[PDB]
Amino acid sequence: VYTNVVEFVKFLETALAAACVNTEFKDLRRMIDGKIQFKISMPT
Amino acid sequence: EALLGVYTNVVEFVKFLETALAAACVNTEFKDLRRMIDGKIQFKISMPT
Repeated sequence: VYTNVVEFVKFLETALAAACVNTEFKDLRRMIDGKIQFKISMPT
Repeated sequence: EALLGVYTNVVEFVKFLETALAAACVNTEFKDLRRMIDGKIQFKISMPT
């Protein structure tokens, strides 16, 4: 009997992950929203 | 829901004296400049033949 096994992949061991900050969040089904409030001051 | 951060710009000031523009100028601190009316510089040019 001759079988194949497909090559498995990891997300964090690909060079795609320079474009993402990666924080594992344990219970995301308990979240409604999230927000980031920027406050840009401006010189004149 | 959640706050994930408060991210704020910081204005780093740029002094005129530490620009490289100021090599094109001569900078003197002058205390009372409202008192002055007029400045004046005199040149004397001799021309030999």
